[PDB]
Amino acid sequence: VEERERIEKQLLLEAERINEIDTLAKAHLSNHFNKEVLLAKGYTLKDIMQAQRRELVRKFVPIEQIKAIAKVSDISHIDGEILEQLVSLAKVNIKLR
Amino acid sequence: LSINERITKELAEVEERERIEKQLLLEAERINEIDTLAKAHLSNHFNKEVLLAKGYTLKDIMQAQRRELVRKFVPIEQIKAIAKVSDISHIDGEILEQLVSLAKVNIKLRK
Amino acid sequence: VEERERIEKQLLLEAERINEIDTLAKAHLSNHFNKEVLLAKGYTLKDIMQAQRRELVRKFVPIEQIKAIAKVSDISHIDGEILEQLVSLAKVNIKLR
Amino acid sequence: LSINERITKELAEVEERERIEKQLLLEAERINEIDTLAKAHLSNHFNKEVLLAKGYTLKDIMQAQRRELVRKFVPIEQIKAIAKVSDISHIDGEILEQLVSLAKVNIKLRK
Amino acid sequence: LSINERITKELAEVEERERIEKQLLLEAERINEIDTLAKAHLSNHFNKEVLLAKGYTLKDIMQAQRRELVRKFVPIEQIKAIAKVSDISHIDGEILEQLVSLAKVNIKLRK
Amino acid sequence: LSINERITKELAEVEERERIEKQLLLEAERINEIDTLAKAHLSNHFNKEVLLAKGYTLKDIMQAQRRELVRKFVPIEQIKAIAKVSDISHIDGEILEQLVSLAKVNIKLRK
Repeated sequence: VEERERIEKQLLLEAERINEIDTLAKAHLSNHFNKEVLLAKGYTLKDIMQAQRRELVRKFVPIEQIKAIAKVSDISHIDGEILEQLVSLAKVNIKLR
Repeated sequence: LSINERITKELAEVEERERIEKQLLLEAERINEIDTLAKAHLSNHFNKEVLLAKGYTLKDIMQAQRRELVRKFVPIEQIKAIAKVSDISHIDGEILEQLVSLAKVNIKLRK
Repeated sequence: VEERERIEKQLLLEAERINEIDTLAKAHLSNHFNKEVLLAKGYTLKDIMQAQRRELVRKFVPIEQIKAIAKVSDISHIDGEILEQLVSLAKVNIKLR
Repeated sequence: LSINERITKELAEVEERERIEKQLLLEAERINEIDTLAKAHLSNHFNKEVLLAKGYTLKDIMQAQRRELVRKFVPIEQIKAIAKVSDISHIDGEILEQLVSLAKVNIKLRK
Repeated sequence: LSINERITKELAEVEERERIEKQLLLEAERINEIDTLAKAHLSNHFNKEVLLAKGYTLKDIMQAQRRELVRKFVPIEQIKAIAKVSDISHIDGEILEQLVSLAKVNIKLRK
Repeated sequence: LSINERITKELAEVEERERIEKQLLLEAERINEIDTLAKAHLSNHFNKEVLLAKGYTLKDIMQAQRRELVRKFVPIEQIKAIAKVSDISHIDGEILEQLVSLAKVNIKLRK
């Protein structure tokens, strides 16, 4: 049952990450990308989170840094470790902002 | 071995040689970019001649210049974000390539 | 895989040599012998590099050294490490120039 | 032709061997300098003549003279710190060259 | 693979791990010596905390402290004759170990 | 054998003797060129008479004269471009021929 306990630990970790991302995105980007309206438009939870992350990058991380770390100007398909780097860069930019 | 096999082998060999040629051009461009960045933004102590005299491989010279450019231009929080850590002691590689693209971005915005 | 690693090392070495040759040839000879226009005219990369080297010899290395060290006045067919000697002499000439 | 340039490479390698001959000559000069150090700072019993009579190789004579000079001039604290060990009996080599350099410095400052 | 081969492989593995452990302990003691020398003989501005904040590797901190200690204690003639040059900026290594040993005994004789 | 075997043998023997004669003429021209160069550009102490009295082979005389001519005319900026090191004390052959050709060019442009 400790396997399920650790699974629940990881669930709590990603839930906290999602909550933090949503809380900062609501105050930073817009309310058009709210979880409720995105779900109504028909996007899965992970798709909503990654779209919010990409918007956070496009807001805080300027497009030059975007293409610098993402190695491609379009964040449409860079998702993964590069996307995590970019969202941490967005966190850094808002920290220094 | 029929004619279709002969032609496809010949074209595959030609395309492989052309791809190797493109790789040579890309590596030449990388060398030019590293030399220009080292001459423009980094100190004379990190020159290829003195590094080779100290006994470092060419790739080691490239990654050392890249790391110095990242530390000079890329702020430490940006490093903690992209590299996911502060220390660039062993971060050399494609993450370092992203970080040096960031360094060139920083010099473009700094000019 | 270390065989392919050393092959890539040799690729890097020749790429660096091509870089040095190009960075001096563009500023020394002309824009007519640019890599793009030569490729459009239809010359392979090795042919382009050897033609540029021969032009470098014809610009810096004097004809007496061409007909004495390389034994032929025409650099059209002398290619090899004799061409290496000629381009080294051209490097010395441009260094003293 | 290809033969001309390959023979050029051959004689360039001969030229490198000539440089090896020069560095051999430089090593011989270092040998005579160590001999002068041994005469100036060590007992007559450690002379090359008596050591050869006892039957020791020339390199053995040089390393014995170097070890004795290090023990005489370089204090044992530096000796221990440098060799990472107190004993010099198995420290012949580049570390020994560094130690005899330190001994030369010690006699220079002593004078 | 016979019994003797098994025993020799096991013994070699054990000895290798023991040597690695000894190397770790030696690095520990080296970190000690750098820390104590920096605290006792060098200014607060060269502390590991502030140097790491400025963004220097641990090895860079160690060699910088060593070079500063050598300049502070070891005289310039001694430097010029040990390292064969006045500048210590490119003498990190075994010769740096020699200069820092000379400083270590210099402070002992100063006391 | 049919007569065609000698139609090639008879001609081969004559051609071999003709090539040997041409080689003898080439050697004579080489000796004449060495004599002229030694008389014109090198000191009297390097004359064939005094060198033979000191007991050196004719080929040794030729290579010594060539080496002295190379050192006198060809500067190090080409000696290290062809032989790759400055001195040619033990170096002669194809690089020596290239260097004496370069020295002939050098004296021609000097005049």
